[PDB]
Amino acid sequence: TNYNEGTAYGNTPVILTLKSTSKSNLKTAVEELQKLNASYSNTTTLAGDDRIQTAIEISKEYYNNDGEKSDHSADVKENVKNVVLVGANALVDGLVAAPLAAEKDAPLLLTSKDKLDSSVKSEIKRVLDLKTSTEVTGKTVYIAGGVNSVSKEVVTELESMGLKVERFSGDDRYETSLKIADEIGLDNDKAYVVGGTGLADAMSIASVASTKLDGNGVVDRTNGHATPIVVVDGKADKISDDLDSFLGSADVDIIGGFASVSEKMEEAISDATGKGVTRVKGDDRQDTNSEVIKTYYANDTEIAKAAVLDKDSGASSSDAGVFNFYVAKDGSTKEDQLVDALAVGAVAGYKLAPVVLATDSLSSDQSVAISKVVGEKYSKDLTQVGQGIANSVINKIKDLLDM
Amino acid sequence: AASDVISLQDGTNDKYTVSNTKASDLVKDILAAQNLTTGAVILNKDTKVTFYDANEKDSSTPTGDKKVYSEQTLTTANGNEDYVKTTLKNLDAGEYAIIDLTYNNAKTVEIKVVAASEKTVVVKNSAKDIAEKYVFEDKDLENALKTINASDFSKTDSYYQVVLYPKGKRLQGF
Repeated sequence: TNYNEGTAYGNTPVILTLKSTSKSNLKTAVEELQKLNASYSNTTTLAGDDRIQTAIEISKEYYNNDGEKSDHSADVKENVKNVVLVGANALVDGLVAAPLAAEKDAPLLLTSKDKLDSSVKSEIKRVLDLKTSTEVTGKTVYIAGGVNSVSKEVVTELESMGLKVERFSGDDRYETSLKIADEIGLDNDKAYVVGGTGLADAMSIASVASTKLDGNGVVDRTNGHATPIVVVDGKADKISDDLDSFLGSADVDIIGGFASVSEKMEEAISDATGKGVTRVKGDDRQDTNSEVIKTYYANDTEIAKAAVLDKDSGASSSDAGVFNFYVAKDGSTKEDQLVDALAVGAVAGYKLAPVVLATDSLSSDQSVAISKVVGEKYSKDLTQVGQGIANSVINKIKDLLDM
Repeated sequence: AASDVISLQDGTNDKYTVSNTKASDLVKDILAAQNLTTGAVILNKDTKVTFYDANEKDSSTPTGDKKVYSEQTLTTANGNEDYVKTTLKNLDAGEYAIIDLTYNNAKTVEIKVVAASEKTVVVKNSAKDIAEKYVFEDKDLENALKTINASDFSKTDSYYQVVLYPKGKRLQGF
């Protein structure tokens, strides 16, 4: 008759006694048990058999599922009225659509070129709460891309659902990005610039761009506004009149190295604006990714101050830190693998979370960057987006996150 | 033996859990300890056994769960040795009991009888199968580490040991 040493739970199935000769072996067993026990509330994986399904999984997770909470710990939107749609094989068209999805309070979904997928058509019906009993009114689908990315047939089918459709597209990467940016607007007097080949650079900054700031730069996910991203040629000397008239006199941060955006283009934007342009650069995808994290998610930034207030409302500015994290592929082997980070961007803006780009390995800059921005007191969260990220990477990020 | 119930108040701890599979001896020991005629410390003859069901709630009760069956004062005089023994042994999932002990020392101890088996794992990767099947509260696992990470922490019969109580079983297959 063992008189065990504590009060148990009404539904305790077993009274476990963990024993060992070595205090170390017992220490690690219970430590690993604590981590593996919390992994079910710490880690999430939003992935599917392909890009189209993965984006649906993100829409199912954060839009019209469980409702909105004041801690910003649940949904980005519960009463969804808009959807952003992108071509699954047209990443370059929808590259800067994440801040649009943010401003429109919309999930970002992916479709095939020629004909809308039944999977996606069902999702749109779900997230928008479309039923044959009520008139479909006030519901809009913004297509980011041209007719070669998302066909005309997709639109006519979307219209047979009673949905309003708005296309944003131009003759190339750069005109399309400008059309999307023009929808978002410069309510924060700022814009982020990336190069036509800096696909991994736009995916790193999407998080920051989709963060809704107020007039003083505080984080207001209720009455705030996101910041647009514009794509530029790079390796070029002038900006077009459209970009000039758009930018006006707004602050600009160029994300990426000089192979993505030349010094010539930097000075061109500087002259048209009449202001100094900031540059967050690196030598590779992961180096620019780390620099973005270190810069925009540092302790003294407003994102860090707001992110801790979501963990504990009575927390000081000295408690500032990053607590939610996303991880997706970097597209070194295949560049279209970046499309898994496009769908999450707006969500990372709401959740105040950076997106770490790594498939096979986590760089040393990324490791140091995460350790420098991660929070200290409260719990951490990591969501993996897509299939194919190495366990090396996940365990490394978990170690850095105290997980 | 009655020694086992008297030992419960020898330290500052006063919260324990016994498996319902030991209900016969448990009751034996409690009655034996309250029938002690000569020990320095004797259990009073006021041992109270309250029963609860965890799956239905009542915030007015001390545990927060709705009481079930009848509240018993277990003594040899009251002749309720067989009701309590058989009720404890035939507890169904989610039903439990709180046995409140008072001593001539004016000390109190609480024993909780849960419908749980006792299992001992000897260690690692061992934790994987434990966490796949069962769900724990972190504060419990933390406190476990807080005792393992103390200077006072000693070996039990050539073995370091900690006792963990899962909240329930985890959903598998997902």
